[PDB]
Amino acid sequence: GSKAVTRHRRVMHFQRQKLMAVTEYIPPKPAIHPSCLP
Amino acid sequence: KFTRSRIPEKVFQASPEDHEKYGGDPQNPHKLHIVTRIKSTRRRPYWEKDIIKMLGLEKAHTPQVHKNIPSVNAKLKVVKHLIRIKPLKLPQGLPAEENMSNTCLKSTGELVVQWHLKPVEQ
Amino acid sequence: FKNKTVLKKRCKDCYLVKRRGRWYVYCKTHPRHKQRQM
Amino acid sequence: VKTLLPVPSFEDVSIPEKPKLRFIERAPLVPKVRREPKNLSDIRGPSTEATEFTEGNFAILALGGGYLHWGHFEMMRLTINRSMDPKNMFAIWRVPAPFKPITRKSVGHRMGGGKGAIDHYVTPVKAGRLVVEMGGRCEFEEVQGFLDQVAHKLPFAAKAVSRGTLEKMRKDQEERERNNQNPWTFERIATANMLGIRKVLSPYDLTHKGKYWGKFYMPKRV
Amino acid sequence: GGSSKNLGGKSSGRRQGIKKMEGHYVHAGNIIATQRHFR
Amino acid sequence: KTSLSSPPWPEVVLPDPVEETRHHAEVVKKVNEMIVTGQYGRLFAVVHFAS
Amino acid sequence: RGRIPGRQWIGKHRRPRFVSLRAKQNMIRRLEIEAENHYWLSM
RNA sequence: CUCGAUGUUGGAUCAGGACAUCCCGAUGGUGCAGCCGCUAUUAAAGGUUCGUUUGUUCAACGAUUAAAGUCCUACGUGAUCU
RNA sequence: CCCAUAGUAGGCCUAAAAGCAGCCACCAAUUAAGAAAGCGUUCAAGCUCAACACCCACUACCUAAAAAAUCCCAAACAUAUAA
Ligand SMILES: [K+]
Ligand SMILES: [K+]
Ligand SMILES: [K+]
Ligand SMILES: [K+]
Ligand SMILES: [K+]
Ligand SMILES: [Mg+2]
Ligand SMILES: [Mg+2]
Ligand SMILES: [Mg+2]
Ligand SMILES: [Mg+2]
Ligand SMILES: [Mg+2]
Ligand SMILES: [Mg+2]
Ligand SMILES: [Mg+2]
Ligand SMILES: [Mg+2]
Ligand SMILES: [Mg+2]
Ligand SMILES: [Mg+2]
Ligand SMILES: [Mg+2]
Ligand SMILES: [Mg+2]
Ligand SMILES: [Mg+2]
Ligand SMILES: [Mg+2]
Ligand SMILES: [Mg+2]
Ligand SMILES: [Mg+2]
Ligand SMILES: [Zn+2]
Repeated sequence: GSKAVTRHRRVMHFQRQKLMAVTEYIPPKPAIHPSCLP
Repeated sequence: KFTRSRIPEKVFQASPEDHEKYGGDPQNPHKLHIVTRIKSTRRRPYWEKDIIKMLGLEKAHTPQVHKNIPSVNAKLKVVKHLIRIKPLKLPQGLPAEENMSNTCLKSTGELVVQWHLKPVEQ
Repeated sequence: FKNKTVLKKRCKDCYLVKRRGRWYVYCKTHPRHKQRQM
Repeated sequence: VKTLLPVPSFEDVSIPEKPKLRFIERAPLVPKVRREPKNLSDIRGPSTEATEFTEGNFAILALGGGYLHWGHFEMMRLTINRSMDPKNMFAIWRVPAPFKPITRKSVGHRMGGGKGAIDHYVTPVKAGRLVVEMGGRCEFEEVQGFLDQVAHKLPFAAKAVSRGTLEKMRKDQEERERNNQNPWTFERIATANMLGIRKVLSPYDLTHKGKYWGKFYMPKRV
Repeated sequence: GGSSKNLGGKSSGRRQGIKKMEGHYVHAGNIIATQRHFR
Repeated sequence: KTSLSSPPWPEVVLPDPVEETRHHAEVVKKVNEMIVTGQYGRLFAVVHFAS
Repeated sequence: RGRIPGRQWIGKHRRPRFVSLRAKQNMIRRLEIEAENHYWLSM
C-alpha cells in the first residue's frame, strides 16, 4: 500500500468519496436573482 | 489505528429546534424505546457485533423494546449507526391481563391493546 | 505558428482570434508572434 | 473632470540595512550523524507557525505541504533579489534553512542492508505558512508580479498575498461556513461517527474536518 | 552490498507496571506495582 | 407562450365532488340492478389463499 | 486500449469510481435516521 | 504465473502494428534575398542500399541513395531454418 | 478611443549620457503633460504610456493541452409531473 502522504492525490475509499460528495458547500440561493430587482 | 469512537456528549443534547422537528417532550421523556436493526454487523468491529447480540437485535427488522435509561442508552450509542430508535407510544395505556392477547405494534410505534381487524364505522 | 498552452500577446498589434475551435494569436507586424492554442 | 484621489504615503516606512534576502546554505553548519525517520506528518495538516505577518506587508502563502531543498531557495533568492528595488523594498526569510536530513541508497542495490546515507537536507512546510515576507514603499501590484512567478515554481501550491487579501480570504471562508445551506457537514458526521464513518477515516480527520488530504489543501471545502 | 552498523537492541518487554489498580483487594505480600524508576 | 412557459402535459380538471357523488350513486345502482336481474354470465374472482 | 494497471480496485493506480445521484440519496437517507436516533437518545 | 520445462544471443525467412516522420506531400515562423538550411503544424498511402573487420546487436570505415527513421510485436518469429 | 507644446540637452560624471548607462534633485511654463513608465538611437532623432479636451470604452480581473504499438468500442437519448 501507499503511505498517508503521497506525491500524487491518493484515491479515497468509496465511502469517503461518498462522504465528500454529500457534504459539499451549497451556496444560499435567493428567491429572485438580485440583478432582476431595482 | 482503528479504535472505538468516543462520542461527545454535546451530540446528545437536543436543541429547541429538534423538539419541533421530532415532536418529543423534554419534560416528559418517553419510557421505552422501540429498537430495530436496519444494518448488518458484517464488516463492523467485533465489539459492535457483541452489543447487537446483547440487545437482542440479531434478526434485522424485528422491533425490540428496551428501557430508556442511561445504561441501555450507553449500549445503544455504540451501535446507533446500525439501528433505528423510536419511542414506544401507549395511546390506550399499558396492556392489562384481559387484553394481553389482543395487542398489535403498529408502524407508528403505538402499541394498541385492541386489534379487531375490522373497518372503522366512523 | 508555435504551439502554446498559454497564449500571450507580444506586441500592441497582436490580436486574439478563435478559429476552427481553438484560439490563435495573429500579428501582421511581426509574423513571428503567431501562436496556436495547444 | 476626471476625479483624482489621494495616494498613500510611505515616508513613515523604514528600510533595513540589508534589504535583500540572505544566502541559505545547502547543509547546516555542523553535519548531522544520526539518521532520522521520514516523519511525513511534518507537511500534513494546517500549519501552526509563521501564519501571520511580522514586519513586512506582503508574502507568499503556502496552499499545500511540501519539502524545500537548496534548489528552491536559490530560485526564490535570485528571482526576488533581481526583480525588487533595494531602495524601496526589503525581503526576509520566513522558513529556516534545510535541516531535515534525507538519506538515499546507492544506485543498483537491493532492498535491505540497513539504511542509506544522508544525501541532502530539506525544510518541511505545511499549508497556510508564509515562505517569504516582503514590505516597504510599494503597492501590491508591484510585488505581485514577480511574487506569483516565484510561487508557481514552488513544489507545492502557493500564492502571493497581502495583509488585506489574506484577511479577506479568511473572512470569506468563514462566511461560506455560516451561510452553507447543506445540513450535512464533514465535521458533524465525523465527530459523531455517523454511519460508522470513522472506519474509513483517520484520527486526524477529526481536526482537519475534510479540508486536507495528505499534503493537499482544499479551500473550497467548508 | 552493505551491512547495518546498529547491533543489539533486542531486549523483550519487562512487563512492568501496576498489578493492582485503585479499589482492588490485596492480601499481605501482593505486589502492587513494578517499576524501573520511582513513578 | 413559449416551449417552456407551461408544462408539456395537458391540464386536467377533475369532476365536482358533489356532482360526482351523485354520478357514483347512479353507477352503483345500475350495477346492483344487473345483479338482482341476473345480467351476468360466468364470473371470475381473485382470492388470497395460502399467502 | 484503456487498460488499468494490475488489478482494478487495488494498488496505486485504480479504476476511478464515481458517486451516482442515487448513491448520494442513499447516504442522506441513512444520515437522517441516525440524526433522529441522536434526538431520542437525549432524554 | 510457469522449474511432472513458458528453449536462452545475433543472423536467415516472412513480416503485423504505433507515429514521438528518416525520405516523398501540404503548411506557419526565420537572424527565410536566391541555392542551402534551422524550427513547428499536418500527413503512416509508398519507400527507407550494398560492402571490409567483428559471433556480435552496436561501433568504425569504403561506395552510394530522395532517404539509409525511431520503436512495439515472448529484447515478433528455432513443431520454418541457422 | 483620443492626443502630446515647453524653461531644458536639469546638475554631475562621461569621448558622448539630450526623459530612458550611472549618481543627485525631481522643482516648474501652458486650461492640460512624470526632470519620465515601456521600446529605440553610438549620442541624438523616432514610436508609446501616464495629461487636457472629447466622452457614459458604462470590461472579466476566479482557470488552460496532448501521443503507442491486432480493431473504436454496448446501442442510444437533452422535454409528460419521485417514484
Ligand atoms: K507549483
Ligand atoms: K492496480
Ligand atoms: K521453469
Ligand atoms: K566475420
Ligand atoms: K542619460
Ligand atoms: Mg498504511
Ligand atoms: Mg527495545
Ligand atoms: Mg522482541
Ligand atoms: Mg489487470
Ligand atoms: Mg505440463
Ligand atoms: Mg511491414
Ligand atoms: Mg505527427
Ligand atoms: Mg525473441
Ligand atoms: Mg528443428
Ligand atoms: Mg515457435
Ligand atoms: Mg523637455
Ligand atoms: Mg547637461
Ligand atoms: Mg538625466
Ligand atoms: Mg539610452
Ligand atoms: Mg503642469
Ligand atoms: Mg494618453
Ligand atoms: Zn505581435
